[PDB]
Amino acid sequence: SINQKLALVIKSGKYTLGYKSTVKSLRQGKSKLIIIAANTPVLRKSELEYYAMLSKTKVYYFQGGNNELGTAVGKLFRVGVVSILEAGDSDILTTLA
Amino acid sequence: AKRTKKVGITGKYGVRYGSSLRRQVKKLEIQQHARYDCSFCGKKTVKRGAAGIWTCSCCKKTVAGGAYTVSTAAAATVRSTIRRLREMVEA
Amino acid sequence: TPVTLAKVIKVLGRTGSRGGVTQVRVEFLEDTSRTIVRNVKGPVRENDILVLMESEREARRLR
Amino acid sequence: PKKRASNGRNKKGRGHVKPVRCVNCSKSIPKDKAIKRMAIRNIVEAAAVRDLSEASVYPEYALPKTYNKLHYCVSCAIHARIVRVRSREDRKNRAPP
Amino acid sequence: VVDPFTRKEWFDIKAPSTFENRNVGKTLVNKSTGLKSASDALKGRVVEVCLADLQGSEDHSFRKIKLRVDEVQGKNLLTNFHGMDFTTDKLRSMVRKWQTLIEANVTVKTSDDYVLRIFAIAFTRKQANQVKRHSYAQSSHIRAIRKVISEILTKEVQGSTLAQLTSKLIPEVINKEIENATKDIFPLQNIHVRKVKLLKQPKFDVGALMAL
Amino acid sequence: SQVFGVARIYASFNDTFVHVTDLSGKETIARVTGGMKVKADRDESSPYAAMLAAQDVAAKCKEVGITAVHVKIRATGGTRTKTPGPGGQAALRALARSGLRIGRIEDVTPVPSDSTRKKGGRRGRRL
Amino acid sequence: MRAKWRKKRTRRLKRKRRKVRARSK
Amino acid sequence: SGRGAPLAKVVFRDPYKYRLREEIFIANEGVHTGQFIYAGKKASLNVGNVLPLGSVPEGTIVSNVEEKPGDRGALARASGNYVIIIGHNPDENKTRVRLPSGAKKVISSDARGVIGVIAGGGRVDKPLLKAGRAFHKYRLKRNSWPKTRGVAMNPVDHPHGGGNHQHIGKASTISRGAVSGQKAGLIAARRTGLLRGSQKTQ
RNA sequence: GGUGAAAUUCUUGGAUUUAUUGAAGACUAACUACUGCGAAAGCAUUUGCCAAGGACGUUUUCAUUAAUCAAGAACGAAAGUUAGGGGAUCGAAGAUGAUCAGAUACCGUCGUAGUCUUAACCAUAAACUAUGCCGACUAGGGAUCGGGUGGUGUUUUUUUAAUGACCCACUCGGCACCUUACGAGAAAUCAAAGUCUUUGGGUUCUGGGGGGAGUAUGGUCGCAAGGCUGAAACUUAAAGGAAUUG
RNA sequence: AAGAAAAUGUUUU
Ligand SMILES: [K+]
Ligand SMILES: [K+]
Ligand SMILES: [K+]
Ligand SMILES: [Mg+2]
Ligand SMILES: [Mg+2]
Ligand SMILES: [Mg+2]
Ligand SMILES: [Mg+2]
Ligand SMILES: [Mg+2]
Ligand SMILES: [Mg+2]
Ligand SMILES: [Mg+2]
Ligand SMILES: [Mg+2]
Ligand SMILES: [Mg+2]
Ligand SMILES: [Mg+2]
Ligand SMILES: [Mg+2]
Ligand SMILES: [Mg+2]
Ligand SMILES: [Mg+2]
Ligand SMILES: [Mg+2]
Ligand SMILES: [Mg+2]
Ligand SMILES: [Mg+2]
Ligand SMILES: [Mg+2]
Ligand SMILES: [Mg+2]
Ligand SMILES: [Mg+2]
Ligand SMILES: [Zn+2]
Ligand SMILES: [Zn+2]
Repeated sequence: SINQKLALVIKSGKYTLGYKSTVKSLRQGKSKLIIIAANTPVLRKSELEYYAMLSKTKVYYFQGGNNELGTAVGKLFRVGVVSILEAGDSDILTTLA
Repeated sequence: AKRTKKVGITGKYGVRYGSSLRRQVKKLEIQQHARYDCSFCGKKTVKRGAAGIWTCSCCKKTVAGGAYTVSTAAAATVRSTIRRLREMVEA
Repeated sequence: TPVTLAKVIKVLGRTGSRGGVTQVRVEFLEDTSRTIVRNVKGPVRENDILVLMESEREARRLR
Repeated sequence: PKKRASNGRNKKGRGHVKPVRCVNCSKSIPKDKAIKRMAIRNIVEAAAVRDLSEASVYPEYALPKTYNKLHYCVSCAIHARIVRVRSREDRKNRAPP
Repeated sequence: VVDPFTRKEWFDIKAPSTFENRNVGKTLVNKSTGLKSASDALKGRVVEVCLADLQGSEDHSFRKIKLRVDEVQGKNLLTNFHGMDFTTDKLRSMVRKWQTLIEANVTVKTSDDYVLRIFAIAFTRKQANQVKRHSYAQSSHIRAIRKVISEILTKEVQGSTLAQLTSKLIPEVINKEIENATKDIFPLQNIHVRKVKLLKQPKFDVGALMAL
Repeated sequence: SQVFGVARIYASFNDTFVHVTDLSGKETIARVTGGMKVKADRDESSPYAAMLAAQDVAAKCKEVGITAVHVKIRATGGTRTKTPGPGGQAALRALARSGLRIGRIEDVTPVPSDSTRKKGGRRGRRL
Repeated sequence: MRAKWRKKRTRRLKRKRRKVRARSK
Repeated sequence: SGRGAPLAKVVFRDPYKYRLREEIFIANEGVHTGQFIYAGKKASLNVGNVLPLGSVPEGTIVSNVEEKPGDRGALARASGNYVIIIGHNPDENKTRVRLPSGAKKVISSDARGVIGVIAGGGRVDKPLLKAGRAFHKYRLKRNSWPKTRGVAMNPVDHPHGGGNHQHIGKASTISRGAVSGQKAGLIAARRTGLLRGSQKTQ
């Protein structure tokens, strides 16, 4: 599932948590995938999709809200969007859709 | 310390109005004064205004709900019934 | 009232609470490839012609 | 004393078996304890299979059968002679006739 | 004192357009009058006819077909496919002890607009050399078999209209497809499509009904 | 070549119904019962009453224009009996014998995929 | 007496005793 | 004020003039601020949308239902109440519905209603617990509180007044044909006493 | 309609029956078994998610970490309690019909509470296998569920094979069962209720004639119903278990 | 297929 891939990404790869750093990565062109929490506001979701299509970046929609995304990424705070910068030894980039 | 054994919030009513009435009022007052998770921002910041109005201190969004709880059991079953009927209509 | 007769081809046994009735399989004289089971009150033996007011009622045992 | 070595039922390793209702009196009896008989009678015997065959519009109709599982309570089974009181040695014979 | 059968008139239920035989029978309905029309009294009637009578072959003695009067043309009631079911005798005959009964049901929309629920049934069976007397499945076989049957039914519809699915049910090609796809999972003697239920129909589209 | 109706023999205890309808079931022809054929308040379910009722149903059907009936036999069903009454066989035999043609007999007793609570209490009728 | 109804009668008697002692002081 | 249900202020665009029309709906529960409300025959079956009664499926739960098309809401307006659509008659286009009192009502299928239940439900489940709370409840509704008992008045003041003991003296069940000044007590009561039995008579 | 027979009851404002739709709530038939899982109470529609669990396999790891357990806890059918929701069915109370010598009992027609659920209580059942748990040993047998191993096996197509199902043999663990009892028992019976006067593997709980009595009293828990703990005075020669003949 | 009613019997030997 996505929880195992995300956990392996946290423990091995590179990631950034939060809207501002995610947009920074997208506009730097150095993000591989962005995972958006289900309860993210739709305007923010659409802007992230616009940034991702401009940077030719893949978007995955997490089934949980920000609380569930924070738990999945292994943090004790809510996470609205995750940007995978390096996948590490994880198949999250390729095992999509 | 624990200041009361069982009255809880209804310790403000003293010995008046009867134990059973104070018990009912305790349950509904705790229910109406609790903080609830916001379905939009994901924070436990939804508090009641007047009866039936539940506003999130964060993101300033307010939802119509039950008088003393954010969502009633009637609300859950009506939402489910409308979802079922809507899905049948659309497919 | 239609008049129909049959002939007893087998005597099945005594029935009724007091054993007064006799169970007989009877073959209809007309259209002889037809047998029905009937309840009879009097003493019955084989090759005896019974007269039937009604033709179609499979007689069940009298408990 | 204990009349039946296992019990008057068939339940070991369960604790609870959902009840069924007797077809004759509607008494609640555990399904494992209920006396179950299958009735597979032809839909029309009536000493009249030949009558239905002659009256039928189809050649070689192959008239159907009616299937019915009947559950009896102990009292109803004994009164209706579905099962009979047996000698002490005969009780231990589970083989059907 | 009234004898209402004098004011009834007979209509021919020209029920199918593709099954084998357009004639299923006749029905009666009260004569059209000033304030009550026979076409209104009809046009909702469901006639359920045996597929054996509708195909002329007795190997369809089960699988009754439901046919709804949809439009009236001059004493002829043109119907359309409304649903299909096994007979109780066949269902109870297939359901036996000392074997596992596997049931699958899907809700899928046909090619044009038709929404259907398909109920398929299967029964575990012993092998030819089997000595064990019950031949049950391990319920992971049941889950896999149900998954396969659901996928098969969902594929067979959505590539078929109501008419194509109706012409597909009669030769029972779905049953042999289930047998081919689950034979490597567990034996499954008695695979059948026991029921087709029509949940929602599109706009009445008399043009589409006029396939006869 | 034949004009077909539906027989709809509902054979409970305490009564039997012989209900010939059209192939659709909307239009009904000569629904008749053993309660209308006998007056004893106990014999309503008797096979003789069922036979007389079926004879009357077949007569009126042959007057209306029905020549054959597809037979649908049922018990009370639901939660109660599942066993067809004493009158169903008599009604079916009488319809067969009265000149009507017979077709496609089916047992359509309403059988729950599971039931509401059956009447009688958990101890049942105690007689 | 059936033991179930013996228990029920004892329970009724016990409640009656509590009521009588409670009326007393 | 004086209303248990919260109100929803919903802004629509004027279709014929360039301006906004603000409407005061009764807030259905689940409706939030910033939510889009869709009103019309082609509106979706989502909570808070306003649809004609004939345009919703069987068993739909609606609120603020019109008795006549265009009266802008008459039925199921108190908090927690709703109307169920129990059937349609497209010919002679009508809708059979279940009202909060349990009455069956036939309404023109073009009469509108809001999908969902009125917010603020469960309001009357809390004991008022205080004459002060009843005072404040009725201070914003009307001058109907507190209420003096008729048996506690004088014969001049009420039918029930007078007597050396407080008692009605005659039956308090009052005929439907009684006149103003006589209708004190139980008007045209089909029965009295503690309700033992089932309601919703066939 | 209902019944052994009836009657209450509904019915030409069309009952019962039919057909067509629709809704509500409950429930999960058949398959369903001397079959499975769980500590027990219990658990039976599909699918998804979430954690959990036994057995097996292991030339994996730690190394005595363990057994049973006052006090102390968690869970604990049904009924019942409090507040919502829901209230189709059945249905303590109640209303009635009938039977009767009486019959506000059985039987019939309704029907409140309840039945379902949510959030809290309650903590009891013939909560049973009336059989504590852990460990070792002591007959024979065939089935069956889960896992594993092997076969010149059969079948299934993929293309060689291989998984699947089945067959054979073994094995570990489980629900049980058949015979015989070396053995035990008062017997019924028991592979444990055996390895007990040839009495000792470890450990917890309970009983000491029948009533009075699970009563009184005190304490404690519960909103309550009640739960847990729990006597005595006095009374009594049997009460009781299993089996035998009538 | 099934079949309504049926209460009571002093003490000791
Ligand atoms: K007065
Ligand atoms: K109820
Ligand atoms: K003496
Ligand atoms: Mg005994
Ligand atoms: Mg138990
Ligand atoms: Mg009658
Ligand atoms: Mg008896
Ligand atoms: Mg007042
Ligand atoms: Mg006053
Ligand atoms: Mg005064
Ligand atoms: Mg007066
Ligand atoms: Mg006056
Ligand atoms: Mg005075
Ligand atoms: Mg009618
Ligand atoms: Mg099932
Ligand atoms: Mg199983
Ligand atoms: Mg303890
Ligand atoms: Mg309860
Ligand atoms: Mg106990
Ligand atoms: Mg003692
Ligand atoms: Mg004895
Ligand atoms: Mg004596
Ligand atoms: Zn918020
Ligand atoms: Zn019974």
